[PDB]
Amino acid sequence: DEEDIALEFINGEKKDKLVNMNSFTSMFDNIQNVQMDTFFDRVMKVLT
Amino acid sequence: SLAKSPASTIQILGAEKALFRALKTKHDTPKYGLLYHASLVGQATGKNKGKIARVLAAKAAVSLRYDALAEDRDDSGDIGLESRAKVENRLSQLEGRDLRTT
Amino acid sequence: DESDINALTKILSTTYNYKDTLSNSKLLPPKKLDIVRLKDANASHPSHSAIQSLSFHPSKPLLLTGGYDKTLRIYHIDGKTNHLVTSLHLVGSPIQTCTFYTSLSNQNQQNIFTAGRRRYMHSWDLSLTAKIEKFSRLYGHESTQRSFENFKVAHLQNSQTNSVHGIVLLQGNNGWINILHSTSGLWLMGCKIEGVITDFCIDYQPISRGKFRTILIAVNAYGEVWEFDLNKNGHVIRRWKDQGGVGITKIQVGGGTTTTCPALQISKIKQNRWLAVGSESGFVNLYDRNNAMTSSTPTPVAALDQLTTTISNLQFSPDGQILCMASRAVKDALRLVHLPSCSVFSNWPTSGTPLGKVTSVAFSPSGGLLAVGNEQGKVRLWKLNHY
Amino acid sequence: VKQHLQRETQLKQVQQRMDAQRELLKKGSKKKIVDSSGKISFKWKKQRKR
Amino acid sequence: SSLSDQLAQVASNNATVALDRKRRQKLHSASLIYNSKTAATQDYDFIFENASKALEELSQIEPKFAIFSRTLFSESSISLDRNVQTKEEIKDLDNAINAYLLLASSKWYLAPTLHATEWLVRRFQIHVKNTEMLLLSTLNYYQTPVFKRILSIIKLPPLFNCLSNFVRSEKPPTALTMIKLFNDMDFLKLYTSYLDQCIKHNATYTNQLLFTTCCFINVVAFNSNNDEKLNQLVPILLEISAKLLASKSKDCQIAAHTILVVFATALPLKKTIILAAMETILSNLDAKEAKHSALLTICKLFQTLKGQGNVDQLPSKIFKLFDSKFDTVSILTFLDKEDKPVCDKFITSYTRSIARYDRSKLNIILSLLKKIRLERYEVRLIITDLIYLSEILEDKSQLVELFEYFISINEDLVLKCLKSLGLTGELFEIR
Amino acid sequence: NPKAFPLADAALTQQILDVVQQAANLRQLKKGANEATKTLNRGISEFIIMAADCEPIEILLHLPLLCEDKNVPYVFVPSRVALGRACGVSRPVIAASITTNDASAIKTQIYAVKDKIETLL
Amino acid sequence: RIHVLKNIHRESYGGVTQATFLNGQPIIVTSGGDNSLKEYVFDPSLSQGSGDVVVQPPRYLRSRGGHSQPPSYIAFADSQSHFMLSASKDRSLWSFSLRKDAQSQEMSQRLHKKQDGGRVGGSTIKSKFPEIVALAIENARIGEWENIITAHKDEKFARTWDMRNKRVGRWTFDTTDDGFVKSVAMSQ
Amino acid sequence: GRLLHTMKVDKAKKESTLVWSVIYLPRTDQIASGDSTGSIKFWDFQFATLNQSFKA
Repeated sequence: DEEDIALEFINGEKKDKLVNMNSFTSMFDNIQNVQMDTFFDRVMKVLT
Repeated sequence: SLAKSPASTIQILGAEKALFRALKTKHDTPKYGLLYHASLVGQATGKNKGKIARVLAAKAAVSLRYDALAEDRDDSGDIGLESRAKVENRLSQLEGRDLRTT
Repeated sequence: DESDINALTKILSTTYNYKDTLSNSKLLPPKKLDIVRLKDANASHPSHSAIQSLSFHPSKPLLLTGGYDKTLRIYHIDGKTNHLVTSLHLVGSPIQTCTFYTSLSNQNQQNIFTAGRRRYMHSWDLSLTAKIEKFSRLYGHESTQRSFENFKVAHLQNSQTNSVHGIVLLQGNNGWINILHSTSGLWLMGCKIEGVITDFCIDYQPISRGKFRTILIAVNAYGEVWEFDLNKNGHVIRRWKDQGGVGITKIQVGGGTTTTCPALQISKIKQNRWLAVGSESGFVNLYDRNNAMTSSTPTPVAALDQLTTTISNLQFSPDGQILCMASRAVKDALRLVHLPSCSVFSNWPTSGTPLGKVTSVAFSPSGGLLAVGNEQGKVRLWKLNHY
Repeated sequence: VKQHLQRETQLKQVQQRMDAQRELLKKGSKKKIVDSSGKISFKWKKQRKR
Repeated sequence: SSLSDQLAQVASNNATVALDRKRRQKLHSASLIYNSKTAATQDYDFIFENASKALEELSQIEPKFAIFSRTLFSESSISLDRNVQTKEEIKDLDNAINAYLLLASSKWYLAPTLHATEWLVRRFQIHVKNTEMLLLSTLNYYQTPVFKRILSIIKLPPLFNCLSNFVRSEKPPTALTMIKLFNDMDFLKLYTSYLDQCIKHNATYTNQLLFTTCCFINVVAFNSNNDEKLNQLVPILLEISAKLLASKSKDCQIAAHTILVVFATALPLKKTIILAAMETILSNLDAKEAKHSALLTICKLFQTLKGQGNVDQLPSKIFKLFDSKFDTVSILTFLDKEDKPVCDKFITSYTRSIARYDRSKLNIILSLLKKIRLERYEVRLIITDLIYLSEILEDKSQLVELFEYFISINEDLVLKCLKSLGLTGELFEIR
Repeated sequence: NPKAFPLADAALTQQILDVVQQAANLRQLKKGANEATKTLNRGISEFIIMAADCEPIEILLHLPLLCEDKNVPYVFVPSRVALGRACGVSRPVIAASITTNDASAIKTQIYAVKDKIETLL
Repeated sequence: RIHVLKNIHRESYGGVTQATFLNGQPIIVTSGGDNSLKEYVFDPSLSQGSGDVVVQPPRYLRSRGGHSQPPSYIAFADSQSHFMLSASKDRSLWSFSLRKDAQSQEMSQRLHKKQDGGRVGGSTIKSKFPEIVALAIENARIGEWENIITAHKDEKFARTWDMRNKRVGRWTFDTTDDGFVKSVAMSQ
Repeated sequence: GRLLHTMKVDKAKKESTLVWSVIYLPRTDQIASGDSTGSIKFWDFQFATLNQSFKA
């Protein structure tokens, strides 16, 4: 059953977003006077 | 009658004398038209002002034929606002490039 | 100055590699392969035509290749010397599709099923002269089956007894899939779809101890996909529509046991998690069937668009982590996408990998080992070093 | 108005030929289809634009 | 090397000494306020008196500038000439000028500081001798005129070569120019040394940390597909993330949170580096905003983690410290949030840590895995740690109701795990 | 979408997308709402295919207003994504006009489909 | 931790057996068991004001070397008894100098481009040739075209080399009976 | 009023085929249909697809 539990571990994975060369290039126009935790959430919306 | 016209016509809607002389002798047509004095084309600098006059005429044809052809229109500016956000981030991404090498 | 919250400082002081090394990985990294090239599998005995069909054995290290030169060759493969086991030349019967089949009843049948644009099919019984049988009787349904070209081999339970056997599913003319027994050749059932049938596949799903259920999945050209439950009579259970999809040339499930990664024991039969619908445009819709087996207008989890001409092969890796898309129309048209992430690997194939006009492809069920055969008759062999 | 009809159909044909040449010099694979008589044509490869 | 090369070396040594009137005009027309034809004819007492007035405005705005009134802006420092004193007094005054520039890096939006640093430009020649500190302190303001002015007058260093086509040009440097500038490694070591000075003096601020964090995550985005560049890039950016985590400013702490989460989704770091990273995250957490960002960070840092042992129990020390910073009420109010962030592997390691290390509180773990949906391998390892718990101690109402939840949802899996280890009748007799 | 008059059934939209595919191979369609309006105002359209899926459908339904002026057949198909795939582009395409050629290879297919469009008007 | 030079010397012959800073200099002399003596130098910093935190990594300065494994073939390259080609089982072909040891140089293996425009196959990560079994040199036309012809262990074709430029040559010479090369010669 | 489904009987080889008679069977969920080839087909109404054909 060890091959079956290995298949269930590599089966229990979700589609997660990757960083590209041009994912965070649209943060420079709105790093101006926004707060750091709003910026962090702005990053997390891209990462998820 | 503005709503049933294509977006390239909405681009060159003002510059007809330059357009039609540059078509009846095989020259290069104008690119701005009456849409030159829009705020985004004022924000653009160079030949990407002709580029964003093209994208602004496309989005303005979208918003304007939705205006004249909707029935349950809400007078809220939603379509114009999402189109203007599209044009703004397009303009930002072709002002961020620079043809100099670093 | 100093003689001997700082946890990250101290661990960055002590380590040199900043990743997981070898055995604590268990699943693929995205966007970069680890793939080497072995010797070409038919570099021993060259083929005399294109390689239309390519299939690994479920247990033994054997590879079956076959094409329009009507001969089928078995190669005991390894990296060093892929040597020709044997070679059978069926005259006047140019094979399009050939498949190793082994049963769940004893794992001692080992048939080879071959077919091409003829009104008969061959089953070569393997026991190492050759003992082959020729199925040529459609038991009354010969009007709706003018060739045996597109066939697939699958398992089926009797379900009044718990007795499995093999079926071969032929694709017919109107919308038909004529399913017939594998050891006796009798016509069992027939599943008609509407439109123009182009491709189909076989989904298994378990039920209990030693009981499974076989679902045929048959696509239209327009993209509207039937699913026929066939361990009862061949009756429809779901009919959905692919999102987008206008000319659909191929459909393929994976992640569990399909006809290309078969299972040897009746308790190792799994549910195929991914479905993929490859079109005439090069677009491959990819559905995750852990949730989209309900909605009847499901959405794809990603629509891959990387190769631009007609999808003619797509197969899932036996562990279900890599999809191989391939188009037999242009040279070097093969891509390996990494799913769940659906992001195509960027470092293979490069511009100098000798894929050729990729006309068939098969993953091996055990070693992590691609075999890609092209139009000039050359199965090239790669080993995916993650496995 | 009969003469305007002749001039419009003649200009229609010459724009059709000029635009066929323009499509022909773009890109993508294409084969010179010859018909029965000799009115040559161009058929493009079934391949979509990236 | 040729004679012109050796003489270029002695010219770049003697760049600021005025050897004749034409060099003095070339050298003294470099102002930050005025043009050339007025800058060349101002004296020193004029620019000193209005810069002392402007320092007085800046000192009543921010009360730390009085020491620069004592030393750098005193009246003896009109006559204090920079290239006539020794190497020792040169290093004393240029760390003084470094102190000025990193103090007044935050004030650059308001014209008293332009008039105040115009005198360091015109007296001590900090556009050519202390030039890297000037560029690094005012690097946040590339779009605004102030940076256009220092790029108009500056003599550019070797590491700032990517700005070399924006000096004396009517467009400010662009965002991809800032990314191509930060994409070095020698520049990145330079910038992290600057951030160490800024943190060690507690002069970091919100706009600077926004620019720094945006460029760091953009550098990792650019290097995302060169794993050799990413493996080069680990011990610089995670070390500056450690030095950002070890300070008091909540905005620099959640900046380090952003750096850590983008780095961890870019490349899978080690388990021990992720564990030490979350320990350094928890070791200096003070506010609420820092706590919220730290919990989202720990969730993603444990989610981007693959292998044998991804959902093993986080250890004794890190478990006690994590419950010290986030109680179980906080975790349940976090999991109730309807946005539903992905926290499967972290919560799996959390309940395995509870059933290994708490051994008193199990109703909370029933409640939280009623809240979020876990995967099959996760719940299989969870019930196997619960089965080992029921063997190691007698099974009361908490553990029993946990098992009733796990037989009410997917009884087949707890059947299979008891078939792996135990018996149905034996666990009914232990129950 | 209720304001999508004539909407094709599955067999009609199958042959409509097939004639779109082979017109796109023969370089005989103009793909897009602006290009389709240009072919209409020049009067070189055989028929118009539109997609009843554009999320403001009022970016479409103005070329129906000038197909009723120019007595040319028009039809709606359910999905813009499928229309883009059949056109042979990598983008979802909202409308597509099949231009007129008399020496074309698929003249008979074009006529059969435009008759089966104007039978439901 | 400033930098780490990886695989500076072969592990299988001992690793780095000695490394030492020449004192007062930024250069370091390392030497291994692989019959090699290298020097590495620390260039000055690239940052003109900080300097001590932006340390530029060590680069390569001069180095002497020889064969790591005992040679398999030997030939005298010229009648003046000046150079000798020597090919070993670590699959390097060196040209050693009898008159001064600082003229020794490994003959390079960097291939030319193929004549027509076809791609050259082989591996992507490069390795040396198989180890040399025979070689034959007649330097009557030296500097005009290829000069050495060599025969490697268990491969069905000879290679050519150019002794004047000290590289491989544009030709490989196949046997055309599907058999390993056992002997080479070349006309005078 | 818009036609929801279109089902296609097994066409003849050397002549055109016509569907002459169609009835609906409400105890099952089927449509019995006899065509010009002679076959009689039992189409499931929902999913609009064939269950069995007889060449009667």
